[PDB]
Amino acid sequence: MTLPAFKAYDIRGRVPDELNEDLARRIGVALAAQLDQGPVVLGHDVRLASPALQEALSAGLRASGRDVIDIGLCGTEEVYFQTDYLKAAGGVMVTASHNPMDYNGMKLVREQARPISSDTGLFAIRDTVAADTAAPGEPTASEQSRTDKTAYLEHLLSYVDRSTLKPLKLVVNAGNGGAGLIVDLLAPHLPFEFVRVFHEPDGNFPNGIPNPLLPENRDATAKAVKDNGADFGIAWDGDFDRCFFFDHTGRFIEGYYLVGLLAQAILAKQPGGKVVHDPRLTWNTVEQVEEAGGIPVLCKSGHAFIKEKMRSENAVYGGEMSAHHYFREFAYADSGMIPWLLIAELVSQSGRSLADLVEARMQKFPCSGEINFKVADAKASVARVMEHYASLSPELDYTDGISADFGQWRFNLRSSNTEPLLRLNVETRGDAALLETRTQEISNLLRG
Ligand SMILES: O=P(O)(O)O[C@H]1O[C@H](CO)[C@@H](O)[C@H](O)[C@@H]1O
Ligand SMILES: [Mg+2]
Repeated sequence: MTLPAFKAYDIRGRVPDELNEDLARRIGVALAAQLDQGPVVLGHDVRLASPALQEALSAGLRASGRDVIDIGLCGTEEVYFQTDYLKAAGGVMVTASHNPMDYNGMKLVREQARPISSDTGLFAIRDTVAADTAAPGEPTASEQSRTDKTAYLEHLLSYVDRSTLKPLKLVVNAGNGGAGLIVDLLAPHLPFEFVRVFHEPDGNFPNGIPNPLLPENRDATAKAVKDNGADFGIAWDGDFDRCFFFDHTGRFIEGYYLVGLLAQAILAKQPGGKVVHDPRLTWNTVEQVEEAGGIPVLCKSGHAFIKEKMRSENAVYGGEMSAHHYFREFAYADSGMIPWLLIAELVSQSGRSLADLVEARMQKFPCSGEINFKVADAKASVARVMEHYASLSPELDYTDGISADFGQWRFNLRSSNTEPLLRLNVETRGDAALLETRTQEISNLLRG
C-alpha cells in the first residue's frame, strides 16, 4: 500500500496512525529536498495536536539546514500570505480544516505560495517519506518566531476604502476555530458593530467541529443574525480559508452567487480584469463578470487548477462555487477574510442589503446546489445519464467531467478528485420547475 494520509491536494489523516510526529518530521526532511533555496514558514490551527505536529516538521526541516519562520497559531491563509510576503522558499500549514477531532493534516506550498499537490511534489514527498529509515539528524539551522500580523492585516484592509464603510451590524461566528483572532484585530480599524458567536478558539470544539455547512451549525449564525437585526452574518471553517454568508433574514447564501457578486466588487477596482471560475455552475458568473466589464475564464475546478490558470491569465480574482475565493494581490491564494470585507464594502457603498444584491441573480439562475452520489458504478451511472439525454443533442464540454448545455438548462457531472464520489450541479434560465424535474430525473438515473 501507500500512506493514506497523502491526498490529491494536501495531507489529511487520523492521529496517530495515519499522521504523527514521526511522519511530520519525515515530511519536513523530504520537503527540504523539494524546494528552491530559502527558509520555510510554518503555522498551525487550533487543534490540540497541531503545535506538536508543527514542532516535528520544524525539527525535520532544520535538520536539513532549512531556516524555519514560525508564525504561530494562524489561519491557513496567513501561511500563504507570509510565505509570499517574506519571499520564503515554502510554507506548511498544520490544519484539519473541518475534519473530526481525531484528525489533522498539512497544506504545503512552495515559492509565492504555489500549491504542492499529488502530481507537483506531494506524492514525491510521500514516496520519500515512505522509504525513509534514516536516523533523525540534528538541527543545523534556526527557528525564528515571527507572529507580527501587521503586514497581513494591512493587506486585508487595503481591499476596501475604509472611509466609505458604514457602521454595519455583522454577526461573526468562528465556530471556535481561529477566525475570531483576526476579526478582533481588524475591529479597531473598522466601523462595524460585531456580534460574536462561538468566538473563542477551543480545540475541543464544545459547540461542534467548525463546519458551517452542517445545518446545525448554520442555524446558530442564522439565529444570531435574526435575533440581533444584523445586516448579515459570516461564519468560517476552522482554519478560516472558507467563509459563509447569511443575509439579514438569516438565509444562508449559496456560494455560487458569491462568485459573481465578488467578481463585480473586484472589477470596480480593477477594471477590464480577468476572472477565473469553475465549470460546475457558470451562467450567472459569466453574465455578472461581463456586465461588470470583466473577462470570464473557465477553468477545471480544484484550487491548484484555479491558481495556475489565474497566474497564466493575470486574473485579478478567481472564485469557486464551494466557498473558495482567490485574489491575485494575495499571492493568487484563497482568503476567508477578504470576501466579507468586500461584501461589507459593497453593502455600505450601494445601500442595498446583501439579500437584494443576490436575490435577482438567484431568481435568474436557480441552481440545484452540489448534489453528491456514491453509486456502485460511477462510469456506468454517467453513461446512463448521457444515454438518456442523447436524443436532445446537448452542447457538451469535457473541461471537468461532463457539462451539457441544453439551452434553457445545463448540468455538470464530475468525479471528485478528493473523494470517490459523483458530484452533480444543475442550473436553469429562470425556471425553478425545470430545475427540479431535471435534477430529480438525473438523480434517478444516477441511483439506478
Ligand atoms: O470536487 P472535488 O474534486 O472533491 O474538490 C473540492 O475540494 C477542493 C479542495 O478544497 C476544491 O478546490 C474544489 O472546488 C471542491 O470544493
Ligand atoms: Mg479550510
